[PDB]
Amino acid sequence: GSMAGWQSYVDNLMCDGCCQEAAIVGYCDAKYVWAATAGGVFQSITPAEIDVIIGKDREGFFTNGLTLGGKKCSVIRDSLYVDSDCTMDIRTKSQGGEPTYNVAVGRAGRVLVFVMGKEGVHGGGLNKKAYSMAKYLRDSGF
Repeated sequence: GSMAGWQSYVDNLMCDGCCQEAAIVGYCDAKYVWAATAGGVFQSITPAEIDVIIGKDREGFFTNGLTLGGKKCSVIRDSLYVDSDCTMDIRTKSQGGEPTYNVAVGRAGRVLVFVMGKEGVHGGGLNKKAYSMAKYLRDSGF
């Protein structure tokens, strides 16, 4: 695996149709953004934010929301540590009154996949995409 490689990979999502941004984000010994699509909020994800995503407390975020690149979000459901699934579904908060966007997270062995839907893109299909990407990346050693 290569970093120009990782940029190409995440850039695929901007040809997909589903999505307005994507990122690959390490969560173990390289806990930072590996690659993110240009001009989004995911490029700004921090270690503190990653810690919340992967954290042991998997209920507090239902009351308090969480941020991603400092953007406020709500957690819709969490199966990140359910071995057959390894996803979470998130929604950005607005505004007042701007559009909201759905976010799917998939967890591989050492990286996280984040994708953000375009306007009106439902969470289900995003979830499947993140699930599939996670699996593919696991298969590749990540």
